[PDB]
Amino acid sequence: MKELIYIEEPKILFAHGQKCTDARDGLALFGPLNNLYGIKSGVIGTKQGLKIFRDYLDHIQKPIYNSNSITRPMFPGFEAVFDCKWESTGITFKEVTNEDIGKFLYNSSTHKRTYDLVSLFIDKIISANKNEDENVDVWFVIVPDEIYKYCRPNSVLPAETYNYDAQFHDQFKARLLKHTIPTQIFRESTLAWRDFKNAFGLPIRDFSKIEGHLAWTISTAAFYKAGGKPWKLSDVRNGVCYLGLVYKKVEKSKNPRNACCAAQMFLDNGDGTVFKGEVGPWYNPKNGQYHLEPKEAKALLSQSLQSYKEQIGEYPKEVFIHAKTRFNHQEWDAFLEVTPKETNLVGVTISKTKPLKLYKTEGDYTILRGNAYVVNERSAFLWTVGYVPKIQTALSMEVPNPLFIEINKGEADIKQVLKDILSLTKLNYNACIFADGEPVTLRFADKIGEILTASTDIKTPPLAFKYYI
Amino acid sequence: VIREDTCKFLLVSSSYSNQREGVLKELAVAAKVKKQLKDDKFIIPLAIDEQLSYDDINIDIVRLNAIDFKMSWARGLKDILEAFEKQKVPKEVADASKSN
Amino acid sequence: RNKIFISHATPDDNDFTRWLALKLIGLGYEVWCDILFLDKGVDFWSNIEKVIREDTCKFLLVSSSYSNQREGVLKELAVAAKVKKQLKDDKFIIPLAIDE
Amino acid sequence: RNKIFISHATPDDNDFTRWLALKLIGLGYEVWCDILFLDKGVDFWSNIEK
DNA sequence: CTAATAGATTAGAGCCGTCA
Ligand SMILES: [Mg+2]
Repeated sequence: MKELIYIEEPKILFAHGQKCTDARDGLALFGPLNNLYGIKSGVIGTKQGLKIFRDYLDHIQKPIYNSNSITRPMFPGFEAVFDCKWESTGITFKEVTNEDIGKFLYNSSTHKRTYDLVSLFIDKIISANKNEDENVDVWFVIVPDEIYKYCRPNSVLPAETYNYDAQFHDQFKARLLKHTIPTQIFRESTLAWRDFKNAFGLPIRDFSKIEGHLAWTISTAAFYKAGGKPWKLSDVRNGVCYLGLVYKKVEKSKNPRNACCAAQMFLDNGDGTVFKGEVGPWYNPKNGQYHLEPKEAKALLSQSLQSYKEQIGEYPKEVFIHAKTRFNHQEWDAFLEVTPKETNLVGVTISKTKPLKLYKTEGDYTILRGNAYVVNERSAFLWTVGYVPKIQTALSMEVPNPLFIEINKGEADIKQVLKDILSLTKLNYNACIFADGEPVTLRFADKIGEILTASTDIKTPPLAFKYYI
Repeated sequence: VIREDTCKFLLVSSSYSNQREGVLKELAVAAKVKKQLKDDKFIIPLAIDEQLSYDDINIDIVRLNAIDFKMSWARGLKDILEAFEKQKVPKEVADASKSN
Repeated sequence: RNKIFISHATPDDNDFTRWLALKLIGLGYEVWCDILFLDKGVDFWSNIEKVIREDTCKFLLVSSSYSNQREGVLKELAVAAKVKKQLKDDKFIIPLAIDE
Repeated sequence: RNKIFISHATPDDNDFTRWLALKLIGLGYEVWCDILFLDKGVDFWSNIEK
């Protein structure tokens, strides 16, 4: 018989120093940390897109319900939750004629038409930013479905612009990076889903029972992208820094030339939460290899340590490098040649490709969430997806898979590593969910890497997450 | 508790609470208590149901000045707080730990 | 909607109200009155509101120094005003001045 | 018997009525308006007549 | 450098379900 261990929920913090395990409940009960006054939005799109956005804004000023209030908390209105004004009166419109959109989406080349459409939108956005008086917090880009259908890299149509990714979203977000304009992209079938139907009279996407969930997600994203703090972690210890490393394939040239990006998280020391990308993309020329050369590893670790020191005033007492790969001896020797003497560097690998499933012998409900199986002093399985008794349901549909956490390098305690990994699953500001299945250090770094891989002209990019997510 | 402890009678008016036996009996008791004391502003309706027209209200509260909640709940909460401050409803220091 | 409702103050204006009800019954009309048709042991506010809202063609009010500023009379007047607005009849309410 | 009564349409004239009432109060005149002086939970027609 | 046989580890795309 093998023995399992349980790990308790980490809890998150809200206004008035009140702790809760859910973000929806804590937002409906207490409210967010900071005090915004109101969101002034800029809307660039067609006329019908503008009307759709206005209707949606008018829709979320009132309570919106789900089918079940236990499985899914309801939405009591934007001003009831966030204590700020986001209404369809502080809107500036930048019209985009439909004839231009039709004209540019026909060139029979994905790269060229994608470049033309991104140029069309960002030209108006940039011109409005540079030479106008109205102040805009977030720019809402409404996109028709015909643009979304044909602009994927593997989309079939029934040189100068070839040095870009063939994806509209990533190229759009990368080409606006040097201007630092927070923007949110909406499809036209997302805000008005009742009108778009298939050839049977029914909506293609049915949000009838999950309208409140969509309102929660959209409102939280809009609030965060406008400079609002929705919540923060409540049990982050002092002197510990979390660093996530993610690799991507640059490609789009002769050299695959792998690239690496980082994300950093630590405590502000003012009881805040510092959580920002640490990225100047570091390159490896050899194909298929996901390890840093000594120079790049030294540069990355030096930059991260200097950032922590400048923010806090002292070097960290503990550095956890979470990664999806293993480390070699050259990598870690380069890492250790710049680390200060009185600092502990632990390198942890979080893997998902490891088959193991636990079945309850009687019921039709899966294993409890915070269960873990410790193979050895340096390895353990952890269930981040599973049944949550608070909401009377699980975070998946079939039998969930656990994460295989291995202390690859250094000397640490596996139980504390599991506790920190479970705590890190409660910071997905790009969503409004009970909890994530992966630590956010390895997810936002991936998002940053996939954003600053769609262009080659980016230099000294911004680090705030609101310019990528 | 209605006769000896209550200081304000907040009623939630909707398509469900209209013509409900327990609600009507509690309203009758509250009206008797309001007559018993010198307080005309003892019962406060709060309208929340968009399907409950202002002309379809039960005879007990047709003549009362209500607080509107349909278009948004934040301004309704602000109106309730302002009314309570204007009518000097008893209260302690603010603390969100009790609700928690 | 063929019942003539009579609103008055009980029991200060019972003589005139009973006289008028008996006369209108003798002439052939259908009259609902507080002192002649209300049942014993029935929820009376609900029944009165139902009578005013569902079956009532005229609202004859008895106006005097007593019926002025009376809670029951005023509530009936409010509900009858709602019914008049819903019915688009500008002569739904008719006062009868009997006090010098 | 020293209160100025402002009658108006609602909610079409609340902007001008609020401006005028605030100006009159600032100048020292006692003003009654349902926008700013009608208590919640009261018999409002009787109060207005009174 | 190079063509096969394994094991073991990595990233990339793309589709489907969320009620009950
Ligand atoms: Mg987002």
